[PDB]
Amino acid sequence: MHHHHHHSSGLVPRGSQEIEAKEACDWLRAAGFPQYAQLYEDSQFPINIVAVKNDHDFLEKDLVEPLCRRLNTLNKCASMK
Repeated sequence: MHHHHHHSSGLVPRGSQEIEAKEACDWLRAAGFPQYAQLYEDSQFPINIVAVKNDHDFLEKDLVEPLCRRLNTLNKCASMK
């Protein structure tokens, strides 16, 4: 394994954040946790995410990961700048 071995990944958030936002909240309900989204409308989205994914979200680990994506996504768009 030569030193020329790695896996980089760019980042393009600022853009689809719009469609991602509406989905993020509309996804939490489809994922099985409509309790979270309910916060979006309240704007209480930005908060200790990590402590949240643990707080309630405990069903399926594959459902915990994406949960950090939407929350982390809206948590930014929920700032209304």
